[PDB]
Amino acid sequence: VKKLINSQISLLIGKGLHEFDSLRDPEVNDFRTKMRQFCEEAAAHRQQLGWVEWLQYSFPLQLEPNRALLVNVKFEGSEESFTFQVSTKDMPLALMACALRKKATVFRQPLEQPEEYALQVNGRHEYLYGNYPLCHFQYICSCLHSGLTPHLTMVHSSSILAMRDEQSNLWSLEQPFSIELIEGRKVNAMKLVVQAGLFHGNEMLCKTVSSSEVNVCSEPVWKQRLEFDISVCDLPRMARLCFALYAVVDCPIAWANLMLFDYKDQLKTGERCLYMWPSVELLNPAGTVRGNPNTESAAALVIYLPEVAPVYFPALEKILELEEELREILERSGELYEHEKDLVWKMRHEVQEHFPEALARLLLVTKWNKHEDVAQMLYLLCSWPELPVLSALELLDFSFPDCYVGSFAIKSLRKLTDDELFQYLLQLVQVLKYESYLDCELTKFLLGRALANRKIGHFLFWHLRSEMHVPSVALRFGLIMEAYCRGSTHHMKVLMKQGEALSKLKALNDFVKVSSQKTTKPQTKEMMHMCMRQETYMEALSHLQSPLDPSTLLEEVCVEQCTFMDSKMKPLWIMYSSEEAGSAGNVGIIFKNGDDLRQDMLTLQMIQLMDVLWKQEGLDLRMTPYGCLPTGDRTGLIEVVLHSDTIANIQLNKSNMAATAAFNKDALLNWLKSKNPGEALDRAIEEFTLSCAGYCVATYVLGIGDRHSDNIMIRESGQLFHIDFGHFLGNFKNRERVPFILTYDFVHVIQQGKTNNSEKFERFRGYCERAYTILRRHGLLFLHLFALMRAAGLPELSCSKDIQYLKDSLALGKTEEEALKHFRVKFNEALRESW
Ligand SMILES: Cc1ccccc1-n1c(Cn2nc(-c3cc(O)cc(F)c3)c3c(N)ncnc32)nc2cccc(C)c2c1=O
Repeated sequence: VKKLINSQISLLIGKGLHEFDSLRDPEVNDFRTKMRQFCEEAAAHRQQLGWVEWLQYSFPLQLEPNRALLVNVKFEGSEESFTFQVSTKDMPLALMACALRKKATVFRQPLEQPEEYALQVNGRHEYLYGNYPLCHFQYICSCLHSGLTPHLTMVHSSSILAMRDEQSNLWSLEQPFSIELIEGRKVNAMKLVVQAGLFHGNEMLCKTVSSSEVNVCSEPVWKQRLEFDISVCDLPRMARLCFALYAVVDCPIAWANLMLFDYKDQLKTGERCLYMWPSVELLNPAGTVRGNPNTESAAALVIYLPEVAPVYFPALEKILELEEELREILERSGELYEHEKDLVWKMRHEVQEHFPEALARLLLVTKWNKHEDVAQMLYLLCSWPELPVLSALELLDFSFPDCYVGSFAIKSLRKLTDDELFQYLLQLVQVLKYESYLDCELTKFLLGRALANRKIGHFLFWHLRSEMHVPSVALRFGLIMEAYCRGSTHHMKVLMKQGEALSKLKALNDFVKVSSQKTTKPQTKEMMHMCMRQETYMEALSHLQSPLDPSTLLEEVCVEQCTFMDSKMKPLWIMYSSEEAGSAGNVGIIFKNGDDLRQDMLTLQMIQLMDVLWKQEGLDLRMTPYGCLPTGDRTGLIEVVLHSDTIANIQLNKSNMAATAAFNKDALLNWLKSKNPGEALDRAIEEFTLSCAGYCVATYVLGIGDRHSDNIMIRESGQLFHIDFGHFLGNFKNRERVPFILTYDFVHVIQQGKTNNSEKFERFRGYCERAYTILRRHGLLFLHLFALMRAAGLPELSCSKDIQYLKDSLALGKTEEEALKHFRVKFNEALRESW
């Protein structure tokens, strides 16, 4: 069985486990056994969970960030159902009580405590339970706003337990730090030079030192000493030595980093061969500290670390052993002059005692190239009060490379709710890329959270799996996924089923791409359907959890409704239906291969976050933050928003249609009227107005560009939403400041088809202003999350200029009054542009 599980982990993660063995690497070996133990202990805990706790693990609640309500309720093993009038303020227990009383009357009564049950949403992996009014559950809210009757199933605790059960598994060294540069074996045109620097995060620990110049041969020889302007004793624990090999008459060729201490805190010595990474400001301190795995091809640098005595970084116990104030004035950009730094440092105890949230500022002023100073910082850090989540998120930035700081940040982040963790998971995964060692507090934190919440576990898996084609992270991410699989054998098989479906979709899309070059769309479509109706495809593509949202069940693939877009990357449109789910089982996924989906997903997650922040302040802008999930090399899934069309399509203004128009400016309003006749129209126009305000503000703040009428859609409900986000932060395809945008046809709908309607139009302006002012108040959250996202290496999120864009859009250097005046100037400028 162990062999079997080993082969399925290998297949699931995209890497053979024998490849870990072949490295014969103690660090890999230690990571694997330790994390295996950790994860297996998590599994043992899970299998003995109480039944309600099991539900919290496998089906965590979906909550929103008096009134009449009809609900249909049936019991697990029956077609017989009951429709009940309850209240939106009623709790699940009261509803379950009604169900059990009816069951007792219809089926003659003994009878049975509602406390023995939970309510499943029919045909979904989603459950309603807990002391929450029905209107606090997203599902109930969904139905209320869309009009539908909630359909729920009474599921007994013994049924839940069966699910659980079926799913079981030294200061002494004063001399200058020096190295010997020996030789290389590379390819260029000039002479060669090696630049080397010592870094602690972004900060240089002393000036960089450079090689002598040597002719551009294939196997250069230097045999030279590089001495650095720092004492061996002052090397901080997380010191990085960074190399750049380049040609000079400058032509960059390669780079390589390593830690000066190994994973066991031993100071490194003596000889190393550094397999370099090809060069895409020469030195790359944020780059990985592990060598390039393509040793057959990679340029290589051979160096010598001198045996300076075995020496280890001192233990914490040893480390610990070792007037009326402008303080407050400067202490709220955050960049300071040298004298200001001295004051903060001098006043470090006062920072700790009275301004614990200014830790980052203090950290940025400590001299990391002086061991006494670091000791003095660590001493205060070991007694530092826990910080808020927001503050901890900042402390994960590559600017804070020290391991004790890293560990402090994680400690402060443990109070993250699962909902918050889910909101920030993308960024936390990216931060793994900054880690210096395999076994680290971030990795253990994420694994523990993932093992305790199957939804976290699902998205953690896919975030790691989607990057296995990236050599720099393949090893780390492969190891994390293996350990995770050790912690849930059952979830591994659920994930394999998703991977099988994705393998078939890739093969299907490759066929579609070939066929559509040779024949008409109707013909390729019929060929697609014949391919899908093969038993191997019908089986692989049916009965899985959606990778986009594991609570959505993709049951029967609906072949006749599947198609493809006959342009660009030819993405597939795949429809599903589910008898048990009814209408809500009719769902679609888009499979696209050829584009990197990371930027689309990041934009959508930021829009989701805006929607949550707005809703927390009682503002619902009726947004459509649909799912988007990278799954592989320029491959992933996008959630289909049904009953929606593009503005472009509507504006075609085809004849013989319900929307056909005397003036093109009436096409959209006509379309809305056709979908929302009579009294329904007023609601739809309001839905349009709200969502238009949300998207106007979202795209302005994020600097979203390349917006045509084919990348804005509208739902039949009236909700406008943007799709397919290729460009943001003013980087348009170079760097411009994107203005606020008001489109005339949209203003026309908001004004209910009237030329002048200041009453409706100024309401819309008020929504935009409210939305903008709310985001400003959380400005730091967006700044911190985008800073962490720099780890992803998106070309439109690369540097400080990109993050400056958000500082300017949110006008965070301004007062709230000043920011609004400025926003109004932009809104007004945007208004006159409107024809
Ligand atoms: C549904 C529709 C109406 C008008 C014009 C285009 C489309 N449409 C669209 C428009 N579109 N694009 C997206 C979309 C969004 C993304 O962020 C990324 C992406 F690649 C696609 C989308 C979505 N999520 N939900 C609903 N419609 C969406 N996408 C398709 C993708 C694959 C295959 C097909 C046949 C389509 C497709 O027909």
